[PDB]
Amino acid sequence: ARGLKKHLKRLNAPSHWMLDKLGGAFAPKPSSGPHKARECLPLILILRNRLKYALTYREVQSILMQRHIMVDGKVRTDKTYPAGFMDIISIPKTGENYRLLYDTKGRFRLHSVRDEDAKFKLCKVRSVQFGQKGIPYLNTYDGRTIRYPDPLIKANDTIKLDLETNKIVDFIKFDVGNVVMVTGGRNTGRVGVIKNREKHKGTFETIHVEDAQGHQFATRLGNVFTIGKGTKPWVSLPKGKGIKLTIIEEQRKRDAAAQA
Amino acid sequence: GISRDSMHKRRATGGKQKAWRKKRKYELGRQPANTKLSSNKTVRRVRVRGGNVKWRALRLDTGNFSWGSEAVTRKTRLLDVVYNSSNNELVRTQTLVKNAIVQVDAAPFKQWYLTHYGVEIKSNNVQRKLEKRQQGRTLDSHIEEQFSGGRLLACISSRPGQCGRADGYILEGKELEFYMRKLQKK
Amino acid sequence: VHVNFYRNYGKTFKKPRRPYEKERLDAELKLVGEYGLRCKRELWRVQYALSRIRNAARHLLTLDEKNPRRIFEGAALLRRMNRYGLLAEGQDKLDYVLALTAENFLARRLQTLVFKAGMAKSIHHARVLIRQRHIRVGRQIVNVPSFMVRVESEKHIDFSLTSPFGGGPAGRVKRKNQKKA
RNA sequence: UACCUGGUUGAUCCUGCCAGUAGUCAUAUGCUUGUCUCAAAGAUUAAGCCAUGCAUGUGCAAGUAUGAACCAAUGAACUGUGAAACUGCGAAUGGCUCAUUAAAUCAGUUAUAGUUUGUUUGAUGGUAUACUCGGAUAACCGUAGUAAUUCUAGAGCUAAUACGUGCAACAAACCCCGACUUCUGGGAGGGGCGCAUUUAUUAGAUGAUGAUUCAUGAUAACUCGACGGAUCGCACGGCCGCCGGCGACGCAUCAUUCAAAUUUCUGCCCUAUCAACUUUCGAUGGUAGGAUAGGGGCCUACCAUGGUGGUGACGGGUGACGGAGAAUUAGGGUUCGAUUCCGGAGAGGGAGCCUGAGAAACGGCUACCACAUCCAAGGAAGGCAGCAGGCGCGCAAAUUACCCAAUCCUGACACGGGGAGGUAGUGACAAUAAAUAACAAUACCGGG
RNA sequence: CGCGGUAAUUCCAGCUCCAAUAGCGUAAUUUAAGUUGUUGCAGUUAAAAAGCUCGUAGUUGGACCUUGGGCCGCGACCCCGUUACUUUGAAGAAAUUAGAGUGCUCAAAGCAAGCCAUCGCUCUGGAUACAUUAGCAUGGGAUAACAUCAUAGGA
RNA sequence: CUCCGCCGGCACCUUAUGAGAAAUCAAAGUCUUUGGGUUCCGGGGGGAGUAUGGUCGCAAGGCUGAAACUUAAAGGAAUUGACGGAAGUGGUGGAGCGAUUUGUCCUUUGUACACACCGCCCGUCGCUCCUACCGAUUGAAUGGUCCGGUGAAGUGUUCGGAUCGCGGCGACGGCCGACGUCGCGAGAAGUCCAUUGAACCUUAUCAUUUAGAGGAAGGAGAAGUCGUAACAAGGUUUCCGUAGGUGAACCUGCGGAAGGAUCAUUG
Ligand SMILES: [K+]
Ligand SMILES: [K+]
Ligand SMILES: [K+]
Ligand SMILES: [K+]
Ligand SMILES: [K+]
Ligand SMILES: [K+]
Ligand SMILES: [K+]
Ligand SMILES: [K+]
Ligand SMILES: [K+]
Ligand SMILES: [K+]
Ligand SMILES: [K+]
Ligand SMILES: [K+]
Ligand SMILES: [Mg+2]
Ligand SMILES: [Mg+2]
Ligand SMILES: [Mg+2]
Ligand SMILES: [Mg+2]
Ligand SMILES: [Mg+2]
Ligand SMILES: [Mg+2]
Ligand SMILES: [Mg+2]
Ligand SMILES: [Mg+2]
Ligand SMILES: [Mg+2]
Ligand SMILES: [Mg+2]
Ligand SMILES: [Mg+2]
Ligand SMILES: [Mg+2]
Ligand SMILES: [Mg+2]
Ligand SMILES: [Mg+2]
Ligand SMILES: [Mg+2]
Ligand SMILES: [Mg+2]
Ligand SMILES: [Mg+2]
Ligand SMILES: [Mg+2]
Ligand SMILES: [Mg+2]
Ligand SMILES: [Mg+2]
Ligand SMILES: [Mg+2]
Ligand SMILES: [Mg+2]
Ligand SMILES: [Mg+2]
Ligand SMILES: [Mg+2]
Ligand SMILES: [Mg+2]
Repeated sequence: ARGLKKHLKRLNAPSHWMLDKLGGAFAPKPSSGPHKARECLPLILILRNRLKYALTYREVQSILMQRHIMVDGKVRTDKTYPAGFMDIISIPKTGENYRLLYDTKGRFRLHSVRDEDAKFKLCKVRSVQFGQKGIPYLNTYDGRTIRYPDPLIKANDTIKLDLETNKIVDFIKFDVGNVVMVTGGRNTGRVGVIKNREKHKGTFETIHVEDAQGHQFATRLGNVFTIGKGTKPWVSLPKGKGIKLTIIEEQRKRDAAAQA
Repeated sequence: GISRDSMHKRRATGGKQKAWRKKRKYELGRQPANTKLSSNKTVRRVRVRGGNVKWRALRLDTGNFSWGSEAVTRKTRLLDVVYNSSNNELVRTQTLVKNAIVQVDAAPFKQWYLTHYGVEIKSNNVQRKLEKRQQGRTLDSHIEEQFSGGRLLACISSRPGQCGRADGYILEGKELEFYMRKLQKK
Repeated sequence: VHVNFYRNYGKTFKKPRRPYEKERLDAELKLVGEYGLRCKRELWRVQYALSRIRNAARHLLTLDEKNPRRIFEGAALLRRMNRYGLLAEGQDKLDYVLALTAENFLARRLQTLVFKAGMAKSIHHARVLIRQRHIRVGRQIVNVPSFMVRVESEKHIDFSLTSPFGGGPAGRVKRKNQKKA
């Protein structure tokens, strides 16, 4: 190619979007923004496929051009805006607030949150280093730069950001024993506590996580997001509570529900 | 045009590589600046990838030169090109390239040395600071003997064809001895 | 690109390797006559479905009884075989799935069950009755005789409400005859 | 379904092949063809040649209206709605094709501590007439030329977020020189000092990485720096003229995102009746440069003699784009993979470029070769392997239809546009379901 | 393979019958083929052991080294050489394949949907498996390969 | 000399519990209950060990080694019969995979015959077609490389300066306008060198396509001719290698084999 791609073929769209195969030749190509294209949930999908507010592309445009949707406290009119993990989606007309979390099957789920709980997001620190003028600055995986961060904050940390004031109100150090959520790979959406961190020089670092029921899983450092200090996450979790179920137990639940 | 691709080369085994694509613009080369030492300063704007700017010096006569032991940097005129390590053609053509050895005017450095040390190579405060600096003052007598002629041996550390400037450092110590031996063997 | 190109399709039957074997021809004709089939392909597709089910059951029998895939997929297969009336209650093992024949599948057709329910005088009369839109399963009329009837839907096979045999008005033949009279 | 059958003999048992038997999201062709759903479709030969039409344009309250434009109002700069045009952005995506290409593309897996990146998101921005600078130009208007083309000259006007200038709200700190002072110091004054650029010195300990003379600081200078707002909309209040909100557009830096480029390892069909190949004129490495966005013989100068090879180098063939995959498959395997997803490459063949963040672009330009169009013979204009359609070639493949309603992309943009894409037409490629009769009575044949 | 020379079960026809059936016939590739053979073929006489020997690469290479035992309790206890191999984990796009759910009327499909009827609800669902080789990591050391392997001159 | 052992060697006899299509084989066994290691080597019959290329050899030739085309069999072992210009009918049971055989003691033996020797068969020369090969003419046509050149166009560079602006000094004429005067800036055509480089010409080579007089194969089909070389001891047993000769099958010399017509002379 002689430049950037503008189109996303529907077959080549992320599989967690759960787009259907015959809905068209194309999928919404996510715009550049805070989250990666392959790891985000675009606004058009949230509005039409998930919340059912809109029925068409044009209806999503109509809703967004009314300035009805705020992402993390700010009005977005781009339909392909890449909304991502832990983002607050608020509609200050119906009075509903949503935190974009992962279910245990790797798919973004709009989790309803309280009005007070929609006043902060959780960000993962990507790096800490000196900017111009020798001023220390923090950057996250959701594209934010924060200057003069707390010196106790290091890379891979989780900071609590107040959307109203745009400051770090609290932070969590990436340590063994902190409850985490996996945001990438086959364990996406799984919640557990870190048991040990296995480091290997020159290559990716492996984190060993054990969930509440005792199942153990391992994932790379880049796919781990701390959500609480200790065994108590700072945000509310979806109904699964991050506890992945085997297909046999899912069938048990379905059989019990049908029997009732 | 000039390209930088590995397409046209032979393989490491010696076998010829058949072309599978025309030349791309993202692998181009441009013709050398061939910066000459001349008092007709010409630096041209080269528009490069990303909409960025490269400065292409064609003729230069003045440079920014650093005397590292003294930690002083002065703008001096370029007088001559004397040694090139890659091609004496560049010496006879007076071509300014990075790592070329040149003659630079010593007058700014003489002036700074007189002002700073009080030594040519009116207050109690000024005389006190001058005596403090003069204590431990040590020149190397090679820089001194070229100061006698007013020409300092210098090495162009900047790339004139890229930045449009002919900057460098004054030669000192073992490098100075090496290049004096080379110039006397020339 | 055309989006319609991504729709899947597949074949439902194979032809026999030996076309002119007396024994196979006699057995196929016996089944076809017993169940009023329109051609050999209707029996061949039932054999194809039985072949895929049998292959699945055999592949889970060649795995450990604790293999979580055999517990899961064998349970699903047994549920599907009990759902369509192909297996009894005592037959609650993957071994009995391997013992199923094309007769068991042909006995669950809407044609066969309409004939055996007393709604039709013969298997062929059942076939025409279904193709004439006189038969409904539940509230849904079914004009497809190869319809596989679940056990929960067996007791809801009934004459259509729009059909002259199910409380509806007389057909065009009868009405034309009375108009002539 | 882990399967065989005919054929050598006068007869037999073998070996062994021929023939039969089944499949093909496998092509063509023949005959036949009622209904439903589904659906390939000029790849194979010619990446052969193309008449005609269409496939890319774009306007918000928010850059620029004085249409001699329209509606409504009726001493006022500009009512509103606005064609045109300038300015901005896009046209580097998509679509098509598979010619070239055999460790090459490509796949998985690395790397950038070896780079560029319009845009998005987040953060950042201080030492350079002002109650606001200058000259043009389009549209418009009217003199034209030419056979002619979004071929073209001259004259009269007038805009800016076009172009070009120019105060740039002010400051501390820090560095250097340094009159005087009474003095290991104090110190007026002068110079430097925004950000960026280039070089050099220095700090970075015992902030960061597995690892950096790293991030970053300080200092000396340097650069004839396209930087550091002379822009627009809505609302317009608070103090006595001064302050004042919510936005839009734009400049620069870092980070992020969208990506590319290059790059590590391993992996490819047949052929030895291809065993040596590469190295003048780069072949393998080294030094110093040049060039590039950046590494690199990428190129140059000098130097050394290396580098690959029966573990098949080099060469040749491929009716060879690679992969995901497809057909057939007890298992193992065999064959295919032009085609809708990913990657690559090309736009008759080469080559070279401009613009631009991004192209060695072809529905952009320049030239040559080959074809070829109009001409008033002076010139002028070309590129369907986009959609449709037409010649030709062939065994072999559809309409010069409708539409942006869906999907989604793009623009100044909720609005325009989209032969992307969809809808219908042709369509026994292939696939799914499924009629052409059922019942009864007489008569017959029966059987039980 | 064969039939047809006057009685043609085989040609040309009629009748009847047979197979498949809205389909069927005819003209590269898979199966059949254990007729390419790794699984898995042959080589006295059917095709096929080089005339014979040496010999480099390649391929293949004898045996030997921490075993028992009990206790607690299937884990544990007690008395700065590599690699193959194996185990587990992370990856290996989607679509295709296998497969869970779901009565498009069935089916090929699709990724929908379902609920006594609900100004709504089921957080509705939109699983999972597979994915050579090569790469990364974990445990194991039986088997095997390479490197050593009495100046140990050891500590 | 005799007897008993052990190891190693050339062999022999019997037997199947084995294997095999059988003949037969104590390995040719330990094989669908399929795997000790390793080398070479076969894939229906011809064409064909032929053409061509390469290599070795003085040569003879050796090694490597096709294709086109043609054909439904060729071939192996064994059985019965027939023939030899070779010698002298069931049953049941048993053997064999079996055809068969024993019983039934013309037989044995060889067979490439089974229409059964009045058989089968080989080759030259005739004649109809097909395929392939060699082949001078330094045979042509097509394209790619090699060597020299020529070289569009672009890009960069050197001069160049049509022209256009801004200002300047002083002045003249009535802020405008003209001229002379002098700086700065922009800058077209053209031009210089370099670079990329299409394309053209030249030498030779390679890859193609490729006529081709003539020569010489192979196959198929009619089928004539001359003989009878292979099959019986085939009437000179057959065949292998090499050399020479002949109308043709072939003959002969030297060495070899039984696939022989002899498993046999302690006589
Ligand atoms: K690219
Ligand atoms: K553009
Ligand atoms: K790769
Ligand atoms: K470079
Ligand atoms: K080098
Ligand atoms: K642009
Ligand atoms: K649309
Ligand atoms: K739009
Ligand atoms: K012995
Ligand atoms: K008998
Ligand atoms: K003879
Ligand atoms: K003989
Ligand atoms: Mg098989
Ligand atoms: Mg494209
Ligand atoms: Mg630094
Ligand atoms: Mg270098
Ligand atoms: Mg090709
Ligand atoms: Mg392909
Ligand atoms: Mg092709
Ligand atoms: Mg196509
Ligand atoms: Mg593609
Ligand atoms: Mg291109
Ligand atoms: Mg063409
Ligand atoms: Mg081009
Ligand atoms: Mg075109
Ligand atoms: Mg294009
Ligand atoms: Mg009919
Ligand atoms: Mg007949
Ligand atoms: Mg065989
Ligand atoms: Mg023989
Ligand atoms: Mg033999
Ligand atoms: Mg051993
Ligand atoms: Mg074997
Ligand atoms: Mg053969
Ligand atoms: Mg008997
Ligand atoms: Mg004879
Ligand atoms: Mg004889």
